[PDB]
Amino acid sequence: QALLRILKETEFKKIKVLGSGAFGTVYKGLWIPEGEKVKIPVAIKELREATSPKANKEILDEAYVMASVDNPHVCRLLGICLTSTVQLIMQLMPFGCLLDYVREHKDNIGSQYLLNWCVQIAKGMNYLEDRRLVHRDLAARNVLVKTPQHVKITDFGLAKLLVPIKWMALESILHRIYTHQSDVWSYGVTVWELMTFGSKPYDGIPASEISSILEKGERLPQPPICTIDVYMIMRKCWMIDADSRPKFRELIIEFSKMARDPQRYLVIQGDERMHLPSPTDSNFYRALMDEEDM
Amino acid sequence: QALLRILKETEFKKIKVLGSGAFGTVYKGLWIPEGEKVKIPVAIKELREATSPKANKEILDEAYVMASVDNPHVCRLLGICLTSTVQLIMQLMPFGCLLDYVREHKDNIGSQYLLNWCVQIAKGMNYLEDRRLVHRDLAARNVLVKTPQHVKITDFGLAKLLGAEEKEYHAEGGKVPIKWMALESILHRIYTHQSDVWSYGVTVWELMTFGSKPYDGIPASEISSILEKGERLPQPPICTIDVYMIMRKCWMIDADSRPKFRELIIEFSKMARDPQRYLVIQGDERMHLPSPTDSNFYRALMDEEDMD
Ligand SMILES: OCCCc1nc(-c2ccc(F)cc2)c(-c2ccnc3[nH]c(-c4ccccc4)cc23)[nH]1
Ligand SMILES: OCCCc1nc(-c2ccc(F)cc2)c(-c2ccnc3[nH]c(-c4ccccc4)cc23)[nH]1
Ligand SMILES: [Cl-]
Ligand SMILES: [Cl-]
Repeated sequence: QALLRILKETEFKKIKVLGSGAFGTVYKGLWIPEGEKVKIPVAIKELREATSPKANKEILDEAYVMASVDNPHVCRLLGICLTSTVQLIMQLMPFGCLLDYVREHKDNIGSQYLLNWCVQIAKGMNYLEDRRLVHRDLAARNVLVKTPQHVKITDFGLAKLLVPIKWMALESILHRIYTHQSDVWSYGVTVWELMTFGSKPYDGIPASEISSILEKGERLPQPPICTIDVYMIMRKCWMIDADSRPKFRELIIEFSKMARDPQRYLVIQGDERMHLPSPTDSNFYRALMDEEDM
Repeated sequence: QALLRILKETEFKKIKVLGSGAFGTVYKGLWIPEGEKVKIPVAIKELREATSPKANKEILDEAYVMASVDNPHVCRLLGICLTSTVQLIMQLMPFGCLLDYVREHKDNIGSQYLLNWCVQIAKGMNYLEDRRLVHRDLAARNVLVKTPQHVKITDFGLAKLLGAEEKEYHAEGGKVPIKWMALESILHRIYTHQSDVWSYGVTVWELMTFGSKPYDGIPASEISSILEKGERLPQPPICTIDVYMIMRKCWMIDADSRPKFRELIIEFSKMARDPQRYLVIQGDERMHLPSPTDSNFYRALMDEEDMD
């Protein structure tokens, strides 16, 4: 209601493109509150095709739901601007998306980070589940890095507004059936994405042939750094019987346990030389760019 | 201890001058975290020459205190660079200081904001008093706008850090804020919470006059004489007598009869609920506070911290 601000083209400007796709283009932007002389960095996602007035109201309705997600591991939609292209505005996450982060910091990301990112991502998903929301498009590309210690799931509602075949539960490929437990399936691909430092899933497989290899019992290979304990949890996220997959509350518990003995569950060369931020460095991050409570 | 990050010149850079005061120059800078790529905007303050140098440890000793202040209405020092100069790092506030803000928005700021800014400043000072700390240099210039709805007191502890004696107690531009100082503080270099309440008085008067220069036309060196003779800042035109009497009580010679910040909070909070009864601003009825939509937006974008 008062969670979504309707903006006007006149009061903000796009500065530089950040990322592309098809559905929308992402820009870094500047918000200029009227009557003021300050320029506030924002993230702007402008969507592909123009919409009629009645489509706009279906979008605006959904925007409100997006604007109500209040959890330190899910991005909240802050605002919206509607013309022929519609623009989504939210806080600017300067570190970008977590897929790219792990690829660029491939080998030199410690085990505490990886397992802690698994906790945060599950905590955010479990929040959506508690509110009976279903994401439909969890993947490493859809997790944003606020600070290296603080990641947020993004793009809730965008997939539900308008195909990521290699992240989808089997039931969703064959029957377009989306649930909380189908979200658990993609969560497991996402973890797999992190543990391989952003390898592409089913590399060497047509997207058209994924449902058959899944029916024949094929799953994504164990990552070299993952112990069997972690790989079994991923493998449990990909079971055919959706209801046998773990629930997010359990994944938070399980990964949290592992985050407490990180070098027992992930084997990374040089892990001992990669430590987690001190109390000092982490107060500094929070005071500067990450003041929200957790 | 861990509240104060110690930086090296390698991991941050000054990119733009934001303004110069008697204690030094503020730059917008960039922190570059180790092994990362991103550039994080920050505020950097390079301090001027400090009278009676206290090595580095005594400096760090005060920096840690400045790093300890944890309140929605006082700026915490985040880190420091000790080298050929002393460089303070804190969170960037793009709106800048409240003295510049009320001037550039003179006659377009309603009573709601003015009275709310005074509540927040007194809450800031009340916290310092509660922590047994004295600011020594409260002024409109030393209040930053985080958002128009949210102000914070800055430069805590820089007066005690740099000190600055000599003729600056007679000049009008130096480290000593004569025209904000309590008479006891001008005469005997005495600083308490109650002299802080004198500067609060003057701070509020700058707010209510939309940025006027206090005792304008009177030389700083002459201030302690006119105060001894009963002269005080005059009633701002938008102030009912209720408000002016609070200002004038802040400026009584007997520090013990001045009000205490905790009372200031309650009295300015009471006036904020009926703001047009206490400030007479023309067009006030058409100057409103922000909507919940607007504040939620500011909060989620720029201002995620606690705050009443
Ligand atoms: O990733 C999902 C689809 C792409 C995307 N869509 C969005 C999105 C934006 C506004 C909104 F209202 C809803 C969704 C983002 C995005 C969001 C916030 N901060 C951000 N920084 C960078 C960033 C920083 C540095 C280098 C490269 C990218 C992106 C982003 N990316
Ligand atoms: O008495 C002097 C008060 C000056 C001051 N000192 C500081 C200060 C900085 C670092 C530190 F460690 C301690 C104090 C600031 C300041 C702080 C944060 N953001 C800021 N933006 C602008 C700003 C923005 C736009 C246009 C003009 C000014 C200032 C500022 N201003
Ligand atoms: Cl896209
Ligand atoms: Cl200064």
